Amino acid sequence: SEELLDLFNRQVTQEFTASQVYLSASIWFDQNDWEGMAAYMLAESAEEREHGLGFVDFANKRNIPIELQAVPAPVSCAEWSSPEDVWQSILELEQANTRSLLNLAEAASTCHDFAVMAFLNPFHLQQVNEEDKIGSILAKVTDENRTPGLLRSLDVVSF
Amino acid sequence: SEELLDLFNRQVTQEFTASQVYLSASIWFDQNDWEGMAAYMLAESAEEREHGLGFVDFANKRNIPIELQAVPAPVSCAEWSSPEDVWQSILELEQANTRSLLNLAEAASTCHDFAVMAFLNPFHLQQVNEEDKIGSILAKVTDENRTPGLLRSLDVVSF
Amino acid sequence: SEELLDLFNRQVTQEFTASQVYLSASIWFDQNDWEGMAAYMLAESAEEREHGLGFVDFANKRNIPIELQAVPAPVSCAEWSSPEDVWQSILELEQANTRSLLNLAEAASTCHDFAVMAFLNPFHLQQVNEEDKIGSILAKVTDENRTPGLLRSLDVVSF
Amino acid sequence: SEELLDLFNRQVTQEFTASQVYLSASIWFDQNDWEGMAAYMLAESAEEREHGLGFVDFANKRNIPIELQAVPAPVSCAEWSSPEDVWQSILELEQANTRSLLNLAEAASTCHDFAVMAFLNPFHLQQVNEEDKIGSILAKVTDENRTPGLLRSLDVVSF
Amino acid sequence: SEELLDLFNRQVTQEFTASQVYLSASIWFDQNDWEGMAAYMLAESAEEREHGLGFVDFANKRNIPIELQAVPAPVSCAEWSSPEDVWQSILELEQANTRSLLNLAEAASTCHDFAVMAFLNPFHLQQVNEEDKIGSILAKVTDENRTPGLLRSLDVVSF
Ligand SMILES: [Fe+3]
Ligand SMILES: [Fe+3]
Ligand SMILES: [Fe+3]
Ligand SMILES: [Fe+3]
Ligand SMILES: [Fe+3]
Ligand SMILES: [Fe+3]
Ligand SMILES: [Fe+3]
Ligand SMILES: [Fe+3]
Ligand SMILES: [Fe+3]
Ligand SMILES: [Fe+3]
Ligand SMILES: [Fe+3]
Ligand SMILES: [Fe+3]
Ligand SMILES: [Fe+3]
Ligand SMILES: [Fe+3]
Ligand SMILES: [Fe+3]
Ligand SMILES: [Fe+3]
Ligand SMILES: [Fe+3]
Ligand SMILES: [Fe+3]
Ligand SMILES: [Fe+3]
Ligand SMILES: [Fe+3]
Ligand SMILES: [Fe+3]
Ligand SMILES: [Fe+3]
Repeated sequence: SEELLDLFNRQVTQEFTASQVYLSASIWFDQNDWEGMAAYMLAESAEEREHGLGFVDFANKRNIPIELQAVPAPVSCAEWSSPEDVWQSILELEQANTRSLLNLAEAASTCHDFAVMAFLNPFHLQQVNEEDKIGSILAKVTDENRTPGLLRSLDVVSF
Repeated sequence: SEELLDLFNRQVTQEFTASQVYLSASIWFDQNDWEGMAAYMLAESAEEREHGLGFVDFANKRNIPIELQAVPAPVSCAEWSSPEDVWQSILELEQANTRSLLNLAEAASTCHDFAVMAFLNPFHLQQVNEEDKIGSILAKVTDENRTPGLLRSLDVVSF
Repeated sequence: SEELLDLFNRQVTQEFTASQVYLSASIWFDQNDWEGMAAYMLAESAEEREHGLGFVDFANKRNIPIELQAVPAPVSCAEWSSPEDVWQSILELEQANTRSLLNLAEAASTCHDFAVMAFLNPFHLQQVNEEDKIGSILAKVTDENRTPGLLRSLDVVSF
Repeated sequence: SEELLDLFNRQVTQEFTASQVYLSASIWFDQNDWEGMAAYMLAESAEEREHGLGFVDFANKRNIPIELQAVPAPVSCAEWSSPEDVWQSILELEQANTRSLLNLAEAASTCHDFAVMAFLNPFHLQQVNEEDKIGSILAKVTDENRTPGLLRSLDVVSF
Repeated sequence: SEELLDLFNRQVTQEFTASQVYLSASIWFDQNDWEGMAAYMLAESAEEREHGLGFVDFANKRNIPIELQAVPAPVSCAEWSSPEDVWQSILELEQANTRSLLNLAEAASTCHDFAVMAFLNPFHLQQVNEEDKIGSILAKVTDENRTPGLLRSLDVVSF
């Protein structure tokens, strides 16, 4: 029961952490002249914040007290050296978003908290979509970067 | 006094110079069947000329006497071999436009010429955007040009 | 600091004084059957008052105490004998508007008051446009008045 | 070859030269408060530059190497004293543009270069119309400047 | 002048011949799955035929007797192995179209046939545009085809 309140607060932190990691990915893309991939990461940064705001709102309604935690500095950017590394980190970030949502559902299920589980259902489906989409972009980015300059042409044309 | 009037006049010449350099870039791109990159240089050539006209207009209003210098012949075209060479020269050109605007601003600041400093503000911000845009284009052109033929795709598809 | 607060209040008084001088010019023109010139002077009166109101509003937001001074009777009217005299006083009123703005900016610069400096930039630019516009009307007025009756045609046709 | 290609280049220089002379006329007119005449010179300035770009564009298509030359400092502004002097230099400039075009056409005829002659036709007709329009303006300006101040109403009303 | 009436007739044959060669080119393109290049050759085939009709129409009005000649079997299809060989034959086709226009204009000039020469003028300018466009396409095709598969995206994306 305390576990439920803890996992809920951690979901908020995880959304906001994802939102900062996305922003760090747009900066890296922008600094390295991948403006289409940057615009994509920027849109994801705003979206992750909207998720965390959606959790905060539900918690206020349900009397789950939210104690906002520190949002840590993203640190992967120190090591990114190609768009491929950035997308790989983004895939790992969404895999962790999926794990924390399942931990939260598990706790809500243990507690028979039907309302929290109903709240979570659209996030579960949305995670399935997002992991698939990022997995597919990573596969494209990886295949295209096998020919010098070719990837640059995707950024420009798509995104 | 003298240094500020001089530099204001020189700014006009620098704008027309850059207009002619963009025209010469447009010619090399056309003669070499890069119509996309040519259309872009041609638009920049008109734009630099409009910058110079804006400086002449302000000088007329502020009674800064303008004397039109000769506009020098562009020199870099005899040595351009690939689009990379052209965008590099264009980057350098814009870096000189920037330094030029800084020197004029510095002379305005010493004279406490608040009107001239205010007039220059939007040009300083525009230079930031311009140097970024050209740096970004140069990085693409340099990356795509590592595969024979791939840069033609950039011109055709996206200019 | 004292200087900047005093100068900022003096700037308000200056704009209202200019508003009354323009009103005085409009009266003289009307009484002397120059209704085109009068209507121009009258739009100028309302505009100077709007400048003084913009300074008042900024001062309220920025906690600069405003103490509204008397607005002195315009005094040039008792000696105006031709439209040339009126336009000449108006040009001098605008040159005096410009210097007070520069002095205020100078005090703002010395105090590192970046907000006040930013607030002043569009007035510096507007004064440039105004002095040029009044200098140019005064040139036309002086030149057309060399033939008896001809200036009367300017008022009717183009104001 | 040789002669034709030379003259074709020189035509582009002539257009840009005229463009700078129009611009210097605009400055003179502005500084001396003839805004109506200055707007017209400024329009011609943009128009002469478009002619030169029409020539560059055709040369690119026809494989006529363009080497862009210095655009000479306009010098007639140092001696202009009144609008008649400016319009008189402008007449002379257009008479030189015309002779310049007739020379080029003469070389094309000699070379049997039918394409170049077809390209030149609308320019010959445009020059006939421009010399006529300028002569007419100069006639009006010379006539009106017989009475002090009267020319000042041409600028204000027309233009 | 038998020479003018013969060359005029030959020009009609030449346009219809070009029409067939273009059709032959679209066939090779289509058979080798270059559908966008194919559509462009087809469009040219129709417009060569229209040029031909335009000559026949003028001739009937000017009383130049037209005797329609055999339109020969296109033969370059036997040699073509890649898109480059096709575009190269198309360039030489247009160079020979230009050349026969120039012979025609020459015979017209000799006869002082002012109406014929006036009739040919837009075709001279059109030929300049065509040779340039084809030059440019062939440069792009040759460049892109330096990487296996790359030319296939030009057909898909740009035709
Ligand atoms: Fe998302
Ligand atoms: Fe999304
Ligand atoms: Fe999320
Ligand atoms: Fe997400
Ligand atoms: Fe997404
Ligand atoms: Fe620009
Ligand atoms: Fe510029
Ligand atoms: Fe620029
Ligand atoms: Fe730009
Ligand atoms: Fe005003
Ligand atoms: Fe105003
Ligand atoms: Fe004011
Ligand atoms: Fe004012
Ligand atoms: Fe005004
Ligand atoms: Fe015109
Ligand atoms: Fe011209
Ligand atoms: Fe002209
Ligand atoms: Fe004109
Ligand atoms: Fe065609
Ligand atoms: Fe044809
Ligand atoms: Fe054709
Ligand atoms: Fe075509």
